[PDB]
Amino acid sequence: SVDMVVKVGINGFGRIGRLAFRRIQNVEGVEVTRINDLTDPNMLAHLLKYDTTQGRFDGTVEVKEGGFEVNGQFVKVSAEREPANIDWATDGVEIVLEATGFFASKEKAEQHIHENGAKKVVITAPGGNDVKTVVFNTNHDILDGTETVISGASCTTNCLAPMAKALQDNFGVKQGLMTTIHAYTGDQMILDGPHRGGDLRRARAGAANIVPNSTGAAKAIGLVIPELNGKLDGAAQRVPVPTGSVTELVATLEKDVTVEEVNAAMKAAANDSYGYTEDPIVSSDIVGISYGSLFDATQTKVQTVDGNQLVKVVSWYDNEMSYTSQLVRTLEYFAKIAK
Amino acid sequence: MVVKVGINGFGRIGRLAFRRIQNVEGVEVTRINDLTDPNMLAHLLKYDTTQGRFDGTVEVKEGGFEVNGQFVKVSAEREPANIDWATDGVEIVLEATGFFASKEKAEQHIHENGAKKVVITAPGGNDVKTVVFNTNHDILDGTETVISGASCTTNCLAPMAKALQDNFGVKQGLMTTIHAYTGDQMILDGPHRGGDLRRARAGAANIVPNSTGAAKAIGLVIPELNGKLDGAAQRVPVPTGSVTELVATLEKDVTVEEVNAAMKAAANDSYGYTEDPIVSSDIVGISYGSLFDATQTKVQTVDGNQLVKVVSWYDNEMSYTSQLVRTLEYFAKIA
Amino acid sequence: MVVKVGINGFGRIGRLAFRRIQNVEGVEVTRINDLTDPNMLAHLLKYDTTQGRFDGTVEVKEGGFEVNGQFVKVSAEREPANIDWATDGVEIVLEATGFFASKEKAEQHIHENGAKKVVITAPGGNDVKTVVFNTNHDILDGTETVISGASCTTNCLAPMAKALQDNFGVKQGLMTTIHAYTGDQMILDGPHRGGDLRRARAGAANIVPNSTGAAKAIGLVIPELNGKLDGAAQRVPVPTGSVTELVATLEKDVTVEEVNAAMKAAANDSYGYTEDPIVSSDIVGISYGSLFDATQTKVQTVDGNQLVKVVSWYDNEMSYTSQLVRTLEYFAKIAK
Amino acid sequence: GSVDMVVKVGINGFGRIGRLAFRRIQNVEGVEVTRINDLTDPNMLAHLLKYDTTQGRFDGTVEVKEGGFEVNGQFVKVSAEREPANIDWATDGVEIVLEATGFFASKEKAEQHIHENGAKKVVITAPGGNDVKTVVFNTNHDILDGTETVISGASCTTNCLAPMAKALQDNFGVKQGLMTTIHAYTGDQMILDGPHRGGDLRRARAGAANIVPNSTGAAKAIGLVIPELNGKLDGAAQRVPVPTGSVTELVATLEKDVTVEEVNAAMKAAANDSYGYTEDPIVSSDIVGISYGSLFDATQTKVQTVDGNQLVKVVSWYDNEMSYTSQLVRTLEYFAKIAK
Ligand SMILES: NC(=O)c1ccc[n+]([C@@H]2O[C@H](COP(=O)([O-])OP(=O)(O)OC[C@H]3O[C@@H](n4cnc5c(N)ncnc54)[C@H](O)[C@@H]3O)[C@@H](O)[C@H]2O)c1
Ligand SMILES: NC(=O)c1ccc[n+]([C@@H]2O[C@H](COP(=O)([O-])OP(=O)(O)OC[C@H]3O[C@@H](n4cnc5c(N)ncnc54)[C@H](O)[C@@H]3O)[C@@H](O)[C@H]2O)c1
Repeated sequence: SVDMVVKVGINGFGRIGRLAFRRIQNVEGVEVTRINDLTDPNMLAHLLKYDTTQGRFDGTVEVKEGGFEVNGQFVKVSAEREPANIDWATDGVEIVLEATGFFASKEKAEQHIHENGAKKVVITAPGGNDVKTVVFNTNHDILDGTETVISGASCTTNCLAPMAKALQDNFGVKQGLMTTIHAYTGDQMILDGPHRGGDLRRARAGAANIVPNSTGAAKAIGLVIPELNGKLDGAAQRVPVPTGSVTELVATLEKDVTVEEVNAAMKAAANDSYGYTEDPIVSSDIVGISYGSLFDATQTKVQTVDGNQLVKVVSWYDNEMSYTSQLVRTLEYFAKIAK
Repeated sequence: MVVKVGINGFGRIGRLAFRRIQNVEGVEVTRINDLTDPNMLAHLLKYDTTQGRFDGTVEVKEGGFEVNGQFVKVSAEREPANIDWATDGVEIVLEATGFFASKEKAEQHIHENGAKKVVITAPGGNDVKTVVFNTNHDILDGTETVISGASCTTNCLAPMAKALQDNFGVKQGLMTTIHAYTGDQMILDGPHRGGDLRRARAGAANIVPNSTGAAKAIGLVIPELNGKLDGAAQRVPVPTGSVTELVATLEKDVTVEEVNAAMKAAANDSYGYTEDPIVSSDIVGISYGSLFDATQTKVQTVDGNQLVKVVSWYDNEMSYTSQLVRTLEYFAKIA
Repeated sequence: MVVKVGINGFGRIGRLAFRRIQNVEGVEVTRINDLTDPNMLAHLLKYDTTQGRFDGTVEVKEGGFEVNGQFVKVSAEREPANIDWATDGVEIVLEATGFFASKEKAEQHIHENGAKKVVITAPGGNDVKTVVFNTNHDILDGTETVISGASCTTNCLAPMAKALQDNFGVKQGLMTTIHAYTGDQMILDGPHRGGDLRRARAGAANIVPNSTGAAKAIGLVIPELNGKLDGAAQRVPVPTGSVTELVATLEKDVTVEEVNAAMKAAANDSYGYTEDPIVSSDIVGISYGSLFDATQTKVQTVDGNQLVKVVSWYDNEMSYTSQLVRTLEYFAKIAK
Repeated sequence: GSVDMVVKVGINGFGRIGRLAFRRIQNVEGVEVTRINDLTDPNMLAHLLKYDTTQGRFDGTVEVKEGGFEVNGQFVKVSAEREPANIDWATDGVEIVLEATGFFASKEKAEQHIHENGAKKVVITAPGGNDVKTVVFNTNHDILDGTETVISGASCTTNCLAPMAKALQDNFGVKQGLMTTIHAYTGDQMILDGPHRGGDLRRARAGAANIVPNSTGAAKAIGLVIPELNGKLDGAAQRVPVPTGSVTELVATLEKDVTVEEVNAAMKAAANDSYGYTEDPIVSSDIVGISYGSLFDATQTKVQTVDGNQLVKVVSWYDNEMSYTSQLVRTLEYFAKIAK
């Protein structure tokens, strides 16, 4: 009314859930009133306070009965394995951040939406072709607030999208192939063992190998940039850094370009979500950043052979914090326009 | 003559035991039981991040694997009562799932169609003898049904502690194992199912303190040392390969040279001796249960009192596996 | 008045000391010497794999760089005797190269066109006063020409050992530090210039035993413990962050609770206390020289005899540097 | 030209490549190393030969003796001369020198090994200039006629890329392409952030703690090995935290339409002792220590068709240490035998 604060719940207080909670501390229009995971409050409070890659929490965390206090404010913790059994409404939760990795579909996410549950769900991952998929500052205008389940896309999509959109808007994209050189994640095995999803490569020791893997980010780009539907494909190489990633795109364009023209087009597209740098940085320099995507002008190529051009553009992203920053921008916007 | 082994559980220990058994003449694996898709299991047997490519060929066939041109049965039974080990001539089972680590549970393999004996790859409880081969396998009389092969750290610590005890007498001591990360640590910070706030942390990106039971339970293997040793671990970012340091008080005054000589005199197939200044990668894949490193010995004398430091390397994977395979063969043969 | 400082060796310790000096009113850096160019040094100050992006502005200039609006000269002279520190008014040099850590080598900075005093960022031998801030900085009178800030491990071990000695009396002890790899280890197996067959090995892929003098030389810092402590190191694959374990015999019987309480009572800006079950990444960037961890304490009693184990964390980079800069600030203020 | 018909090899520089070449030669019929020259203390070198973090313990025994090593019961002289002109290679029967120091990677510098009491032929373990033929064994070793004095064995990445690019060219024709190698860290990167002597602001960074972009010369120089591809390929690298083992991705346009199945079949048909083929979904640790110069991975192939136009992606693994060493040792033996 005079000071609206929408109540949010987090399902899955993992890497994305905990970092989203950290960022929400500085968002006036939303607050987290309930966390659901599979463990006790002491474990969750400890993992919020201490973070290997993202540093100590900015404030105080104190375990209480049934939850924990953050800077004095109590947050309820439950441990319900089934979303239909989470009584989100008890804590006034209107929007659930679905961050477990197990309910990333329209049908699975709407298990949160019932009389004693929530009203809307933001999936912290691709959610299928039938949910609106949003990269903040690339296509968040597709939201009208009436949606029940939306997707924040993947980390790679949030990196690739502003870069591919800038190529499309300035030069026109014919086709392209992407490789993301990506930090290992919690879905890879720490040492060689049976991967629950049957992936023979994620079965391998993730901090000791270059591990090829599939990704849908390029194949599904049309959900975010319709004019690029079907034009991009890609894959990943997972490598031994615990967070921090980079996306390379090799494309053919509808117009001839120079390296200088490509770089200038990216700089002109820079905003809170898409950064620009000319410094020769490495992955540790992007851990914790707030851009969804950080274009690196030092890696651009335009190769001309017999009058034909291949164009290579490269952008950094902290698959943790870059994605989380985008997710929280989208949540904040969605909450404000919600209906 | 050949000892025919069945392996229940095809994780790290089961797979490496299978690999090691291929190089030990007169021991063979004739059945594997594990709940995982055999296509995943075959791939994990073929390719190993730390232990290298499989020495030979592995193909999935209906009913099991073809390994080096020979069929090996692979089943997926949840209940040991339903594994007809005896069909494949299995006399002894390596119980390496973690789910049957007691006398009563492991004896489920001993049935009308089952095995005769079981070795658990974990502490086994009060009615289960704990054996470190070449330190106390003489305790076996062959009438046992279920025994334990102890833990990887116990197999490293035991011959070193036994040599100190036999030569000089141990009063007390504290152990620290600087230990590779393992599968029970999280790859990245996240809720640990066992409730351990330190195993919850990214295991390949941190020095992680943790508890260990090897020193406090050493009396099961060396009864003279009951209650005399305590210990802890620091888990660090190598994917296999570990080192145990022991600081002890002794009943006799000693010199560094006398300590090193006692260790060399105790060397055997299970307890190696080196004077080369090696590092952890140099012990990946070794078949000693413990490799004493004379370059790290200290004897500190202050005001007539001595603290003694002895250090042994172990591949927490292959050193322990090699010890289990020695114990499997010996236990099966005593009948 | 503000004392002008020079840094020889703009390495891990040199750059982090520079970063901390930005927040110290009593000293300022007016000259850096290394073996490279300003572009390289400015880039390495800006971007730091383990300690994060620089807090402020950095711009390359001719002959140096501008940090937070202030130019600092950068030179490339490999021999200390040839560094004209006096041209930039430098009075005290931080000797942080790793190559000049003795009184005779460090005093080459002190001459008519050089500096007046040197702080070696490392053990510097038995003939230089060796200071762990908040354990023995009172030994300084300001007239010294060369002093040592000791090692990272000494700064971790000293307040912990001193608390045991003050409360209970130490008979003897052995220390192991489980320590991050450093720039002196090889990235991949190859000839180590110092001849160390273990530092020759790939440092981010091995547990690497190594000698350390931190315990054996504790008597330079805590004279009553001279000769009572010895130790060694295991270098392991983290790029910074370390932990020191000490196993000791004491002059009186203790409990775990009494040991932990004595450490808590000794806590100050240099010696922290925690009861949280932390891991090494949690101490990267801290400003304590030593962070005692009560969760790791043991007191083992067997047949009436006790072995006591106490454990303290340290960021071998930022913990040491925070101590070094406290010592430099104090030394500069009392300097004669 | 030894009476006993054994190819006698000298190694200048006992770094990673020199030590692994020595190791490989122990199992090569009719080839032996009879002299090693390196400035380092032989006790350090012997220890590094015995114990190897990524390539395992030496197969046999190594002992220091006066003037050299005894390796598996055989003496090998080890000297420490700074100048090739002062290495009397001929005294140890050495016909061919593996020049692996990085300090003599040109025709006139490497020819300092060829003198009155020196060697007859030199193989440089690096790009070597352009009065120096560049040889990837089993791709273009047919360019040697035996009259050459100094040749180059190219680089590790070139030995990976060459058979893969050659198979595309021979079967389909290459218009242009871009390569990225996701590559193990190497000894020229810093273990922790610090000044890089070569001036590379990215190699200055902690190599086992970062994804590190870097330039590479293999694609731009491919014309030295495959002349018809001169000017057609460019590339770059991402160095990542594994201590050995690398992978090369190539995205190319071709002169005719292809399918994934046709591309993979063409690679399988091109397989030989230097270029392997796999359909197993392996990871980098699985290729450590292999003897192929390049191992094509059919699981990673893409052929993307959009509005009738195709981009083709092909990927090959290599142990940037042992794959390259294996190729160098093949080239050493072959060059020595045609030189006679
Ligand atoms: N880590 C990244 O880089 C990244 C980036 C973008 C998107 N994502 C996506 O975010 C989601 C989570 O990824 P993450 O890396 O944070 O994983 P994570 O493993 O760190 O977190 C998952 C959390 O969910 C909990 N959980 C599992 N099942 C649950 C259940 N039935 N009910 C309640 N809690 C449950 C787990 O205990 C854990 O804390 C995935 O969909 C992932 O694809 C990850
Ligand atoms: N954990 C640590 O890294 C740590 C902690 C405490 C003390 N120290 C000690 O600090 C000192 C530096 O260690 P570091 O880790 O920062 O090493 P470093 O390699 O990061 O830095 C050394 C710097 O000195 C430069 N240099 C080398 N020789 C030089 C010369 N003749 N003249 C001018 N510059 C030269 C180098 O280019 C480099 O920038 C050593 O004495 C070390 O023992 C290190």
